[PDB]
Amino acid sequence: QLINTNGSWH
Amino acid sequence: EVQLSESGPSLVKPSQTLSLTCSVTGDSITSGYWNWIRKFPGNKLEYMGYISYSGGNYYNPSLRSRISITRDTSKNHYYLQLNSVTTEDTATYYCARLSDSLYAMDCWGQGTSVTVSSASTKGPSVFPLAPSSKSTSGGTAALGCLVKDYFPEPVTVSWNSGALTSGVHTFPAVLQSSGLYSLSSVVTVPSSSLQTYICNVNHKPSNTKVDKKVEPK
Amino acid sequence: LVLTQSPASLTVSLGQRATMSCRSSESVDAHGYSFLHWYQQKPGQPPKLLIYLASNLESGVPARFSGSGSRTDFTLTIDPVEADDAATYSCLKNNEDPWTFGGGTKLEITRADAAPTVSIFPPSSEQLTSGTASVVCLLNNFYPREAKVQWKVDNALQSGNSQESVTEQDSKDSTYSLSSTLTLSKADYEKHKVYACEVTHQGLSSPVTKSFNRGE
Repeated sequence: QLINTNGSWH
Repeated sequence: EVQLSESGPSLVKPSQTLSLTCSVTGDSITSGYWNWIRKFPGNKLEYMGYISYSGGNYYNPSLRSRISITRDTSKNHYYLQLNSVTTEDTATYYCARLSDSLYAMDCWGQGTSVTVSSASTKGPSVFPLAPSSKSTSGGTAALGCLVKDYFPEPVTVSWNSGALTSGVHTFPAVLQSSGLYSLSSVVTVPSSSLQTYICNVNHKPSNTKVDKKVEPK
Repeated sequence: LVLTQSPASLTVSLGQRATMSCRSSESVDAHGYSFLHWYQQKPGQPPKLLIYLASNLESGVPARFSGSGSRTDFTLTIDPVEADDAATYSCLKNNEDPWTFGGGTKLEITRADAAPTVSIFPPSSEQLTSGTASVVCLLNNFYPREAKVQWKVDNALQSGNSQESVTEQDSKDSTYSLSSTLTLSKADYEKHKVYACEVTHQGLSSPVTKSFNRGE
């Protein structure tokens, strides 16, 4: 349920 | 079972482009995160980057200037490109999947060795290490093969086409002062069996395959 | 200071407890998860995931491995240690940019001393024709790793003309194997008659000298 964008999870 | 196979050249000249391919067989690359990790000779692990399920990219800051990770969903493959390589880029490159559930990398490929150098490939000479009284102790005798003067890594050594595995010691290669690598592979066998012993030397970078029979002196 | 592993190297006996720590320097916690994972790396094999998210055991990994760290302090515990556990272990941080690996913890197994079986191999005739002689000395299945190998040619002790490499710690019996290669030109090889390999090791009462005579 978490996605990663540019190294950060959100 | 997710399966990751890596292919590509093992020798790249400096400043040129290194290109590797990772074929995945288990889940789609339209799901999860697909990363590239490399292993320096010092045993240190450096993370390079990934391509996401939607095609997004995240790269290590120290590689962001000359790295590129693309994909091909129809072939279910994703690719690694490294521009302007130097000798500091000589490492063992892995491709691995980062699971959405685990949030860590759980499935890896076996890795492929890449060497950055301007020297051309060169096949190895294979010399016998003949067993004798100076290699016998008790009821066991030592023999082997000297795989000398090859470039670049790696060289795989088996005994009797893989049938003989117990007591085999294939040493890590050493870099000689001439720029070529040299390694030795030995095996200890019962002295009463001096059975045919043949070492199988394979150097894929130069398409060289040598079978050398080691007979007693 | 981004990721510090401790200890750098570790030496534990079989059936005992090994404890390692990974220092984050800043929290890797987000959304109630600790984005720190423990990997085991063996020679000629890719890194293997042991613990994911600080404390969860990965499928197929024995219950001997456990993790429990939080915010900035993490710990990996191996209890009891097995012979197969001899490897390098790394912690991975992936909460935010940059994703980094720890320096690693090299774990070595301790066992009873094993004396090396010394062998020496004269250079082959095929190589002597080329114009180079390689003399190989073999130390087989010994512990501990520390050992001294000295080449004696005409009772003189060589220096700078030899190289050696050591195998990794064996997964079954926790032993080491070493090979020393003495490289000389064909001219230098034919200037001497006796080539000796002197071996000093903890498991040997006195140094063992394995030698041969050229031409015999």
